[PDB]
Amino acid sequence: VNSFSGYLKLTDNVYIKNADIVEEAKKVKPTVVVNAANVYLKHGGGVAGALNKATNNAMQVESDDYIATNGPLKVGGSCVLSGHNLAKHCLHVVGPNVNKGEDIQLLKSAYENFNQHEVLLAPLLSAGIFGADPIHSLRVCVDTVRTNVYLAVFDKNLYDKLVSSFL
Ligand SMILES: OC[C@@H](Nc1ncnc2[nH]ccc12)C1CCCC1
Ligand SMILES: [Cl-]
Repeated sequence: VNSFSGYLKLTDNVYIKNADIVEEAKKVKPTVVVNAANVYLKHGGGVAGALNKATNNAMQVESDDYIATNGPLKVGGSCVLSGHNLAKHCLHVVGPNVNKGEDIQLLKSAYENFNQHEVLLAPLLSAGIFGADPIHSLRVCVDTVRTNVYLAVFDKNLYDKLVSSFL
């Protein structure tokens, strides 16, 4: 039993809700919140910009030190950093950005990072400003993640479309 509330159950392990991931994280304070990161951990917009703003830029400060030490992530890769005031940990995961010409096949690799954590609050990877089809991202999530994932879909119209089209 966990403290996530109001989610629709899609499969044994995948759950979904129309919600602002920032507001959800502040309420639940989950062990792991997933950020829709880029390889430079530059949290400018989308989920990343919103999560970073909610940390008063502490996420960005921590991320800049991470990059200065380690260099950029790989597309499809991840790193674990602090969750600041939002969660215990933030799993920064880089899905492919179609608006950069990156290989959508890497979306499965990106979701595989979730399997290293028993429970996560997450957005749909590569959706929104990363330019992939959210219906496809949900299919990849369900077919790749085996741990317990609570998906927050900001857009209500998109949320309704994902449920009604879910196979
Ligand atoms: O990952 C892309 C995802 N974006 C967010 N998800 C959850 N919370 C969010 N807060 C700010 C942006 C954001 C899109 C939202 C509708 C479909 C995918
Ligand atoms: Cl977005």
